[PDB]
Amino acid sequence: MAAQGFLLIATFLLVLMVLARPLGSGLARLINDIPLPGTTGVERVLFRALGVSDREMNWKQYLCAILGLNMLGLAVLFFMLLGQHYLPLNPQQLPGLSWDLALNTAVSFVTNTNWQSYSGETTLSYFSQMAGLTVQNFLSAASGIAVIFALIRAFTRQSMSTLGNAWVDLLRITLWVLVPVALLIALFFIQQGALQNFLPYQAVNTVEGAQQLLPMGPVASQEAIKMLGTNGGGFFNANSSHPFENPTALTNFVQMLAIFLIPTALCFAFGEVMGDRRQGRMLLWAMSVIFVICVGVVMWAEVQGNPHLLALGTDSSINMEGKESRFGVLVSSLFAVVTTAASCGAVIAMHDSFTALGGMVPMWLMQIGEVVFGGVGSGLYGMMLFVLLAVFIAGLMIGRTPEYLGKKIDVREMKLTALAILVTPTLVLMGAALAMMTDAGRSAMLNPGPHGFSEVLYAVSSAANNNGSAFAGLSANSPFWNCLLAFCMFVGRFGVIIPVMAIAGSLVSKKSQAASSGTLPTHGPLFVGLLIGTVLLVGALTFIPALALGPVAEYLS
Amino acid sequence: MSAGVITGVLLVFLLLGYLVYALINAE
Amino acid sequence: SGLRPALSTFIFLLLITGGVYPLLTTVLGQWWFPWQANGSLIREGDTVRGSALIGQNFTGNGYFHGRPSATAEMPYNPQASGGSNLAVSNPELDKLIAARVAALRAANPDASASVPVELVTASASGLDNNITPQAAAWQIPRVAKARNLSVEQLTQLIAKYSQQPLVKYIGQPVVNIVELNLALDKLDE
Amino acid sequence: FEPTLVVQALKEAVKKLNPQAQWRNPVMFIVWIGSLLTTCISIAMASGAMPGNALFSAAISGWLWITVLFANFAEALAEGRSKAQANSLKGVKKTAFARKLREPKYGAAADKVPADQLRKGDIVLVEAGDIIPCDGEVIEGGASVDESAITGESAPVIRESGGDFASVTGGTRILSDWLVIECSVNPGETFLDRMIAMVEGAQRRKTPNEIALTILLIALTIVFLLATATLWPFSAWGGNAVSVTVLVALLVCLIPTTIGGLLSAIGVAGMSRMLGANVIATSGRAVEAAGDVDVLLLDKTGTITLGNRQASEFIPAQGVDEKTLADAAQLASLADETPEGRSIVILAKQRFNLRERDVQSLHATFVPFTAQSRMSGINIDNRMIRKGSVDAIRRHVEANGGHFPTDVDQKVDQVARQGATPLVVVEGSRVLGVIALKDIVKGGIKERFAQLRKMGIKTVMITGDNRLTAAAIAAEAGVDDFLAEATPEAKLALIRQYQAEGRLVAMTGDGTNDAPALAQADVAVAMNSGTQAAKEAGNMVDLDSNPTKLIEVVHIGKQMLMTRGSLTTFSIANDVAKYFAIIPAAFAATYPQLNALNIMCLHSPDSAILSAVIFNALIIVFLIPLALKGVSYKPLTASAMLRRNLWIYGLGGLLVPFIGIKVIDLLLTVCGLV
Ligand SMILES: [K+]
Repeated sequence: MAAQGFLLIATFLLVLMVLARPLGSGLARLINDIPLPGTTGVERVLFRALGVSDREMNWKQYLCAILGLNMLGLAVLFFMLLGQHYLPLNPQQLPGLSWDLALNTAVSFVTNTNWQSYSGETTLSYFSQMAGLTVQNFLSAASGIAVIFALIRAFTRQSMSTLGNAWVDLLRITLWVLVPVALLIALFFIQQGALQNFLPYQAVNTVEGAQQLLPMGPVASQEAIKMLGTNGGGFFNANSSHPFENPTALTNFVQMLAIFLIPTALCFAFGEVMGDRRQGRMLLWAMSVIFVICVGVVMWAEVQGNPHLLALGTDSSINMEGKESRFGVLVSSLFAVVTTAASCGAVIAMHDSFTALGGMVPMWLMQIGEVVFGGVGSGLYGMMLFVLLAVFIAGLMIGRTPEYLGKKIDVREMKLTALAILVTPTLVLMGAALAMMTDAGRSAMLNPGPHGFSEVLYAVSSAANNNGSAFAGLSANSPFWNCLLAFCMFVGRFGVIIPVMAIAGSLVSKKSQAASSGTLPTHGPLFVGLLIGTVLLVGALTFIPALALGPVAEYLS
Repeated sequence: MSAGVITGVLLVFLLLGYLVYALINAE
Repeated sequence: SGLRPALSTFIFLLLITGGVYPLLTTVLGQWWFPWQANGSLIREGDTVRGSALIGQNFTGNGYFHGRPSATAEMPYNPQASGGSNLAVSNPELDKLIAARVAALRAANPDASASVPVELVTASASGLDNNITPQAAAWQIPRVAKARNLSVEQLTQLIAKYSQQPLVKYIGQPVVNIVELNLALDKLDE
Repeated sequence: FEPTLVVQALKEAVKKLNPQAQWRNPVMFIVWIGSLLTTCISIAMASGAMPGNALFSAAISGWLWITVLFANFAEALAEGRSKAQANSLKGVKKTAFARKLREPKYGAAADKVPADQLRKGDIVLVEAGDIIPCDGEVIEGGASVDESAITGESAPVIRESGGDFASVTGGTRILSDWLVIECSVNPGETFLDRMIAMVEGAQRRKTPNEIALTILLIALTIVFLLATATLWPFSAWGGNAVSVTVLVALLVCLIPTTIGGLLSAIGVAGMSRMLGANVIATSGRAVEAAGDVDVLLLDKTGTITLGNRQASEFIPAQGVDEKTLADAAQLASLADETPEGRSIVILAKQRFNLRERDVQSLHATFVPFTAQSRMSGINIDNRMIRKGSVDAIRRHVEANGGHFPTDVDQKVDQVARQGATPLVVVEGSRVLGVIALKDIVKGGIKERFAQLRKMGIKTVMITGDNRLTAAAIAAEAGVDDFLAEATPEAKLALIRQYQAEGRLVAMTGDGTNDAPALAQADVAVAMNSGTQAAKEAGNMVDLDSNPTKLIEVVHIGKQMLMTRGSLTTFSIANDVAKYFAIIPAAFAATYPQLNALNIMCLHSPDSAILSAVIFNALIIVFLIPLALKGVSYKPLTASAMLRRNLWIYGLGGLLVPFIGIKVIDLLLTVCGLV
């Protein structure tokens, strides 16, 4: 299996680089405001109709467009989930949400995360499922790419004051990248047997005397959206292990490619726009080293598995409690690192029921800041804040001034990256601090001992870091959790995007300079060993007491 | 719910009310 | 600012991604894949016997027992779609495993002493239709005793319904159960 | 190493910091909070409290108050005395007692009055030799004053009554005669208080490297505040809690005081380095800025002069033989004491060498420098051999009817436009010739500025001296630009010009007019020929008095940043590795199965903290010898200088807490205190 474990990652990274290579060539047109060669004036039909005048925007005007989109993107969704009963295509007569669970998911779907604290097929009703979710992941993914495009444009431009047009970005990204590529994947799921219809709930006369009701709905159209846009909120409660969403192992390997289909190609587009490709080919290189290590730990931590299983008289100690036999043990091990290093939120294997080491590493790779091949948009500027830190301490420890991509980096451009990196490990030691004090948050656990502490910690670590992966033993339908996470997901996102647009605002008016004795070559793996020794370090400085009281205490006991 | 419980929380909030104010400025 | 370009773009993306996109999948779904997109149901005549994806509850002695389910109201309840979220360090899981261990030994007296882990441990989705062939081969002698059938046709029947993946390591060799227990029942006559 | 009179005078400033005025040092203030409320626990522990071991928490409290008292001892030694702004420039105004006349006419009742009562519009008398008490205009008399306070020149300037040239300024020194003046402005608006209040409160700008790691002073504590102060809600659920005496001490051990004391550790290091270059420094900030200065400013008077403002090759003349002419130049310099007369005596031994003439064997009435005629002179013969300026003698030439030839003015067309100060000598009523006194420069001066421009540094020369004087010397000094005839307020607006550009500026001057420009400057270099006001206002003082020796200052400052980045890689990897030494040992109260994380075989969670604080106390101490005794640099590229720095000091940053805690925990075991 060790060769099968080695082949599984090495097949996965190799096919990923082949698919993401031309996609990085494609997005480089969109960064430079160069229209795609398929449709050029076809766009100009639409911007006349929408009144989007292709006018340039500074960061204060740019940031209030995205935040204006997301708040407006919530106000429709916050009204749909209340008046869900008044909306068509409901196969049952399902009432609308309670207002706390209305508020939590209305935050959750705008905010690239989709913390589901319910069951969709029991509660959602095919129209807030359709026109409140599938329309919203296509925003939140594009709302991430609109940020990181305004970050890359802040590096390649010289002494301007503008960052493109916001509304032109979002229409190019959705209608030419997010829509048609997800259309090709959604047709692929049905070929292997996913579910996509508008039928009402068909009952089943079983082969035994019992019965069961089957759920239906527009699932396979939604299913290719969230795996592309790193969004994770599936139709069902088994939101990727359910067979209607992932019926074959071949649909799994496309889904795993889908979670890094965009946020790897953004690194290729990063190297192409900035001239030298090696700036991306170290940035790609600095995430795989954390990735390949953190997968092979979890694959080893499941071949070990529970020793109590073989003690009770089973065949082997291989943990198949919280997994799916339709998929592999190693393949559930690969996905659980993939779906938690990449801010996605999909679940093929109930992470609460892993081993102790197998649950620490997904809990680790969120708390790092969601950098290691992270979320669509939110991974790459989540990385580029750490890049502006490891460059910053490097010039601080040589003596000269920091200078990255030719531009000098001053104090105002460094207070902000000290702010944004001190948000997503601030909230998870304020949210988890707030829950573990009170009797509201402690009442919703499932298991005693130090592992039940992780069920509180993994939730807020999947809230401020905007993942959406759930232990789901945590009964999070109480109004305390539904108000805690909705505050932890709003600030953990828009307390990052706002200081990015202040970072990406300030790097535009500056100008690149020549090489010097202060300019490090920011490529080459003699510098990557400084980045990973910083990206892993801020997660180590903030969470080793948070984790040794969690799954490490489970592991030793 | 006591002065040996909640008043330690108010102190640590004040240090973040201090350190962040020390981080916004080059005082 | 905050007017016709700012508002109508969000309206237009609503009209695409909820208007165009799900029905464009739905129209292209039935036009190309009519059986899967409707649900991949199995209907003997007009008797909906469940899909080839879900798995019913199988407590019959002359059937294959699937993986234990542990959904909300009852095992294999597609109104729940949850999973047994019990920790490894939870002793209450060790109660529930020890139930399923001793239940299978009394149910499978002529089988091996060890038990394959898939039959005793639950599934993540709660609706796992599938087990490995090695576990399916372990519960041969109970079923062949009940249905009064021979092994070499039964292993021929299991290999008939053994969905292997495209490569070795993408998944596992997979045995469907609902198609297997229906064809077992049609083989009775 | 410093004299103890300097050292012990600074600990009084240390103990005054300890109230709520250390909140501007963000790391050590949090150390002060824990050290405050470890004593609040321990004093309440001995009186009555739930914990029992007071001797434990006492030594917890003890070394922290040693640490704050040390880290403020290091900083007050290093920072300064950097804004010891104006004492001697201020102390003149407190000693500004002045005689005044009770009646506006000359020959009135006089009384020496201190400077408080000298309000606007007061009849005040200035006799010769004294200074000017306040601003205003001269109403009676005529005299020559020296305006070195406002212009920085040792040249006497005219000051008459009844004219445009009457606006006196309070602070300058009178030389020749009496003057009756009257105060035109209110007290507090006088030019001294226009200069005192402009020097004091003028704020230094911190260097961007200094600003940089003060963020990582804070960007590590905000991590370490949260990861400690949330254990008590993370452990109290998990059975027993962690006690407050641990968690307050656990908060303070992890706080990066290693990079907290780094600001002073580079401060006192270069402070010891500048003494080797014959340079007294007074600020640790001022040492590090020397490796970054791109524009440095000069005063051409005092620094580029030598206080001389005097020369000649010989004496030009118009058809007049030089022999009795230059002998009269000796005669026109016998009675004078100023070196301007003495250089003419040195000119007398250049060519004609007729020095052998005693002062009183010649029997001449020594005419002092007047103010009505504005000339000195001597009467040995029947003739009057008078010495004076150009235009003052132009009164005396017309006073005796004759007219001097215009070629004498054509000498002035050459003397002034060489940048010299002219002098005319007249025997009787007959003009002899023009004596030209120009500046001389110190030494090998152009060879320094040639090096100084090739180190990427501009060179601007600033004065209140004339343009036509300064333009020739600007060509004779190799400087880039020159601004002449400038007020001292214009020097700050020039430094505020270049510090608007984000650039570090190094003023070098001598006079009290330069004391504003020595305030807002970064490397403010004083001069020993300069006054005791500018030495106070100066952030750094030469001992050998060469203004061009910023080159040795930069080659020390560039050594400092090479050693500064070396100390960071130690200290920025010290406190990160300190974090792994203390956190796993601080868990055994909560879960007993976390004993396996006690890597260094430590005795108790109480044991490791006592070793940590003492490790956190030695390490601020040991930086200063690690900045001095043991010091390293070698010029490299951008890349491998980091690679050279991570092997030597970065890998050393990991071991020292893992080494140091295992040492101190055994000294708490072999002696066995607790
Ligand atoms: K993020």
